[PDB]
Amino acid sequence: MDVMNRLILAMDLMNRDDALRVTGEVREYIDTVKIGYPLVLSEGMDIIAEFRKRFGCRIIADFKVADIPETNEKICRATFKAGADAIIVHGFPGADSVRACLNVAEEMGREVFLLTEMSHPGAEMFIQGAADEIARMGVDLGVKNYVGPSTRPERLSRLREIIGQDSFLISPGAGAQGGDPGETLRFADAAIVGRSIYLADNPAAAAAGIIES
Amino acid sequence: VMDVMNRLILAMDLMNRDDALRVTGEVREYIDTVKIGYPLVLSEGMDIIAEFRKRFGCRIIADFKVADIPETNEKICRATFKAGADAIIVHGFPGADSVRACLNVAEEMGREVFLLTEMSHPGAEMFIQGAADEIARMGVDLGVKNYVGPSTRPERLSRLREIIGQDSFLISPGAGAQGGDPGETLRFADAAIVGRSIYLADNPAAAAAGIIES
Ligand SMILES: O=c1cc(O)n([C@@H]2O[C@H](COP(=O)(O)O)[C@@H](O)[C@H]2O)c(=O)[nH]1
Ligand SMILES: O=c1cc(O)n([C@@H]2O[C@H](COP(=O)(O)O)[C@@H](O)[C@H]2O)c(=O)[nH]1
Repeated sequence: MDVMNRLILAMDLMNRDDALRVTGEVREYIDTVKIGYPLVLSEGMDIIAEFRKRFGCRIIADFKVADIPETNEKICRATFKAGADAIIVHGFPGADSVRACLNVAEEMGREVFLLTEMSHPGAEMFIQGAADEIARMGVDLGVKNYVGPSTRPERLSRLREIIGQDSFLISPGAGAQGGDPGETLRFADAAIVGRSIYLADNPAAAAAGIIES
Repeated sequence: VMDVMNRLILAMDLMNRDDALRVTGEVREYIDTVKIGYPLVLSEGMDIIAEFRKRFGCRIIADFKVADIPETNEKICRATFKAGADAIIVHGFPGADSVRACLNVAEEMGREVFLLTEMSHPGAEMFIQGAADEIARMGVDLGVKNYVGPSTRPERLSRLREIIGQDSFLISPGAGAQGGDPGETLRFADAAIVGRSIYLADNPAAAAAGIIES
């Protein structure tokens, strides 16, 4: 995959007008946008095709898919039908749940990103202890795209070693959650940034500043 | 605690409105509580929740397996309750702060959180099962009153019940298609969730009727 400026916008605004306007403003700086459930559940899945058509951007659907295989398949199918280029899936529910997603991505010519460890404090309770094994499970299944935490650079480093130099790694937690984009890009191929941009008085200037740093 | 007709909850995972509405209507004499997940909601829109409530007067549990950071979890729950969901299902594996974020919105809006503690599919054994008892205890310690556990593992279901106590409400999927037995499940769970065994049946009402008979 090819990503402008190693910066991915997390568009978690919950009304269409704001989300489109803000994404528009930073569109000279980004060609890849992560859209999650806050926006999709508020405005409908049709919002994905709207972003793609208005901006010509790649869309990663951050749905943290975490169900049984059968339901995971349905979720991925509906999501790819709506135009998503990729979908983010949790690894914690195990290999069968991940493979169900890989199957649909294969069928429809799209991509799965495997989420291995999360960035928030609660992640240390159960996810962190499982993270290396989750990443290894992904590698062994031919997963090529991964998500790991900006907030824990040493953890981000280990993930990189596990997945190797040929895998693609994106990383949220930069900005609002305390992660540094520069430090994050020592290990990750792109940094995901949400509030620091979309809550900014001038999102273009916020994006501009991140890129300069 | 809430009240559920026939200890049977319909998992409505059909992905078009027409079919989902028709099938639900036909088993409606047997059920006042319907679980709606992302297969239907992403295909037909969140407005489908209020549609079920108005057409059938049923309770709706939004099975969204919420599994994000606290800030995002809060937004997901807000959007979901705004759309009329009576309850939302949340994963416990992302930890306590992510669960509490959901509990906060549920408190605010006067709705309910169900905590998913162990899952029913084979892959659940890789990571979730090892953590399931602690996830359940985490829920209890936070005042969670509503839980989801697996029909496919009665002995695991039995352990969950011990942890959460006799006053907690426990619902359980994996009955039917995944191999769980509704009868055995209700030794420990207050209600059994059933999807395909009903909605994929030639005669949905007959299928539901048969399950209730057993
Ligand atoms: O480990 C995780 C995985 C996520 O996808 N996310 C997500 O990435 C985004 C981060 O946004 P923000 O920059 O405002 O902190 C959100 O949309 C969020 O749900 C997270 O913050 N940490
Ligand atoms: O541990 C889990 C948790 C779930 O909510 N579910 C869900 O409950 C349902 C089961 O449907 P079915 O009876 O067709 O197997 C689905 O909607 C599914 O996503 C599961 O089967 N096992």
